[PDB]
Amino acid sequence: GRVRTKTVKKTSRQVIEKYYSRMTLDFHTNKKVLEEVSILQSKRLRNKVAGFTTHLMRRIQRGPVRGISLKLQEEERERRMDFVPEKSALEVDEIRVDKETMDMLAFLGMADLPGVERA
Amino acid sequence: GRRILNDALRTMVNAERRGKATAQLQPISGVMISFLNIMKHRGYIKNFEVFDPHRVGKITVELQGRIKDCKALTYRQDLRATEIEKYRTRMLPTRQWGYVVVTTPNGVLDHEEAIRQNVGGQVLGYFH
Amino acid sequence: TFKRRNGGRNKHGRGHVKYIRCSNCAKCCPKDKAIKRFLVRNIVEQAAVRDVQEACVHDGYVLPKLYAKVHHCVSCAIHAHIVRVRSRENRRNRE
Amino acid sequence: ELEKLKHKKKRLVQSPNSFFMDVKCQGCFNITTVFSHSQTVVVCPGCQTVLCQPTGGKARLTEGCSFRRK
Amino acid sequence: KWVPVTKLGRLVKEGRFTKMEEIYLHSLPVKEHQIVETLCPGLKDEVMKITPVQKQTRAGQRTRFKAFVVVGDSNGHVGLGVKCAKEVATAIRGAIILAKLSIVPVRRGYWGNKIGLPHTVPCKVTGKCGSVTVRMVPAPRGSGIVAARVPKKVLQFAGIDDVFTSSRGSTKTLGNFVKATFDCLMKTYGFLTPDFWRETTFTKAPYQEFTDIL
Amino acid sequence: RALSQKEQDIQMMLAADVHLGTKNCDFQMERYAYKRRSDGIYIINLGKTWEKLQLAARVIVAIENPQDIIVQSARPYGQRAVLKFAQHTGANAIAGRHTPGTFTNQMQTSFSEPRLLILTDPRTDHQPIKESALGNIPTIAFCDTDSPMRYVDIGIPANNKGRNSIGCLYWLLARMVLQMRGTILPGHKWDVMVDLFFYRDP
Amino acid sequence: MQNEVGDMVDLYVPRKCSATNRIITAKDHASVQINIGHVDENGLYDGRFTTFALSGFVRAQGDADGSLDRLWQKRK
RNA sequence: CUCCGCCGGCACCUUAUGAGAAAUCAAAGUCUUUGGGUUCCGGGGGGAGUAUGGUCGCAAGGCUGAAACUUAAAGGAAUUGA
Ligand SMILES: [Mg+2]
Ligand SMILES: [Mg+2]
Ligand SMILES: [Mg+2]
Ligand SMILES: [Mg+2]
Ligand SMILES: [Zn+2]
Repeated sequence: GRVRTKTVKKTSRQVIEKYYSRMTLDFHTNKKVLEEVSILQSKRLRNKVAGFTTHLMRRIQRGPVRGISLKLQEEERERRMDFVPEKSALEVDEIRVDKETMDMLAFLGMADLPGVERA
Repeated sequence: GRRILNDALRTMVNAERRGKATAQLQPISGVMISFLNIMKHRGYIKNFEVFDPHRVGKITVELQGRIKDCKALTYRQDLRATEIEKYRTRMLPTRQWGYVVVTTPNGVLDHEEAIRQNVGGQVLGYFH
Repeated sequence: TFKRRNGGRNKHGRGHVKYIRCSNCAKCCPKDKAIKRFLVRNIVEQAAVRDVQEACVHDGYVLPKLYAKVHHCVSCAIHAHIVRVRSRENRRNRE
Repeated sequence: ELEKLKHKKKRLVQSPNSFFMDVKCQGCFNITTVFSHSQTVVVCPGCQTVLCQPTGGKARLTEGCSFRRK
Repeated sequence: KWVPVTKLGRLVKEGRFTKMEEIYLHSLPVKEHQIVETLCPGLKDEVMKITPVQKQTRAGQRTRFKAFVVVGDSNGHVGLGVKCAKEVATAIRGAIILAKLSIVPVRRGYWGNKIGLPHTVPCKVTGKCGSVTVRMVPAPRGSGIVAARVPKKVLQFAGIDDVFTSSRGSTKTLGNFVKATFDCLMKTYGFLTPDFWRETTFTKAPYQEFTDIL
Repeated sequence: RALSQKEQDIQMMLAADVHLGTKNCDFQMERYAYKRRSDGIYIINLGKTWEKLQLAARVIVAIENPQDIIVQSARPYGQRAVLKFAQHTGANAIAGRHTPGTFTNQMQTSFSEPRLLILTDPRTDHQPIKESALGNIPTIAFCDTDSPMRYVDIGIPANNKGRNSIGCLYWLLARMVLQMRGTILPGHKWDVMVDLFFYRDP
Repeated sequence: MQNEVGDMVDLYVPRKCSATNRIITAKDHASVQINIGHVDENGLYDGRFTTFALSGFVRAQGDADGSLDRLWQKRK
């Protein structure tokens, strides 16, 4: 009977968007982090959201996570986004196809190709 | 049974309404090709093949999408050149376009031709 | 309104289908309309199979199996939950 | 061109699927004309062996009966 | 004020259109109703029927009013709007919004002789909506609009001057009846007339002509 | 002697296995499939594929502002293809889920009036098809031998369910549109290599 | 179209589908207008394009693609 | 037995660009842009497939078959609720 509502979870994700390197695993530390970085109207809601963000830490710190977006992780995912092999891994020097895949080329007039071989 | 000049026109309407480029017709007729001559004269279909190898025949017309409806009035009427005037209003969309094709002793011809030659006959059909 | 395409029975190209008897109420319903399941049950359920392999005199003996093709009418099938009332859309599929 | 798989009477100008074939046997080195869909057993005038067996479609040839379309 | 959200709305706001001929000729979706005031200035709107529809719930039966408004200038643009809402006035407003969005072009024709401005419908046209069907047949000059009060009130907006109306099906259901009338109008530019026979020279779409301002 | 752009590009597609359709076919695009292998899957005339690729490239280039073109791929085999295609052509890719109402709901947060819509698959991306049918939005779709190609203006006959084919085909469109606009001056040299478009899975 | 005076009375002579010749009405939101560019020489483009228009009917059939193709094989 | 194609069957699955009051239908489409040919058959609900007459049948009954009077709805499809 302890499921957190949207006023909790939306706020937890939104605050964890912005303040990552400035908040940590420890519940009480996150409490006092949130004191200076947000204004709420109840200490129990403060505790509630801090206690949701702390296991948001304990999930983020080990694996990726849904929508919430952080520069310190998106930039690295972009750095490993944009790499290539030293040369294109798929090589055209050898292509092994069958009679009708050759009929392709023969109908296109191309009985002779580099790197196309009979199975 | 078969009572063609309907089997041709309904095929043509179906082909046009589906947007097909050419429609072919399994029986032919001197009357059928004389009807298509009226269409082609009045510029509703373009040229066409008449496959006459040996049998009843076969035809292939190419549709230009310029036709909109074409029909046969089987139960072919009697029709005076004094009283087409209330078939043209009864069937054709308006008094400017559309043609009613009536067979007359001068062969197959549309109703505007029938006004000027002043000869009546039997309704073969219409197109507009 | 027509509840089903085929009427609840698969009868095409025929005029008469030989009837059969419900296995529960013995109602005469056509063979192409009766809910027909080929139940193949164990002679005993798996909590009493070790105990019979500990009593078969000749080793390597496998338990026979009850093969029987039970028929039900629609009334008894519904009542015994052989089949269930499905939604207007889910009704159609045959899987 | 599909006009050979297409039906016999639905082609543009309908044409038969059959043909006359000159059959020449092994036992009688003469030539006899037979129809593709024979419908009747036919025997070589000399050797009297059967050339074909009627069937619902093309007639069945006997072993060692070489035939040329014509 | 406006702050338009459709790029058609943007172009209309800088005023690089003049009349709805181009939007019609390019079949663009009109999505903000405040295009059409600035593109059709002489626009007149009248509601005809407020019929109350009733959904019934646990507590009782909850009533809504739906409005059927016809908008249009008497020069070939007419539009039909239907809108269901809790209150009569807001139903009127939403209906008039959708109606000014549903302005469509109606082409006119002559009966036999092409002198004067076009007055009657070009030919025989049939519109169907549910069970009711309406036909407009061309009429000679000065015969008026022979039709029921509803389609006559549609056509007096559409600008049609003379026309013969033949209807089938339940004409009492005013929703379907006026919607069939409107469907029978908005398809009068659906008729391949010999007068259209010359193949069309294309015109740049608004997007690619006013691209640089996007 | 030399090779043609035909030669190199057809080799690239033979290599990335684009010519192989699937077991079925649709009467709409049977005109592209050439013959069947006895195993049962169809194969596509890659010459006709490249003809349609030129068709699509000319349609892309005739767009004044490439910021008004949207390309989509709901198959996770194509997100890395589409964003790399987008950053090169200047288009605007929407990879991942397509929120319904993107093209009609005017005061939706994700609203747009695209000049053109490119899709990796009419089958999977059938929602953008339906919204394009309401928004006057011409469409270029990557049709396989199973593609129900209703509401498709230009359909590239090609395999679009492979680790390599989706990466390859967008790279062809990338190079061809870039040749058309001249950013890579005449000469088969282009400084982007294909294996970038292949999606890099974790 | 033409009044007997010669004046032209009807508005937006509507565009016609290039592939089926039925006319695109003012609310066929399933109608599109393709632009296919022309490539000449070094540079391989200028703002010279051919234009095609398709009604909702042709797209809805699905045969819009074949129409674009078979109308693109016209030469000049 | 595997593959491909023809006809002629019994059907089925997807889609409207169609039709329909809709349910739904690839035939219930090609219908106000109304006309391929032909037979039977309906004209609000009852009274009623009743009375009477005829006719067939061993009989049960079948075929053919009204009126007086009465009535403002009866009915079809789909929606929400209960
Ligand atoms: Mg049978
Ligand atoms: Mg029976
Ligand atoms: Mg009665
Ligand atoms: Mg009911
Ligand atoms: Zn039972």
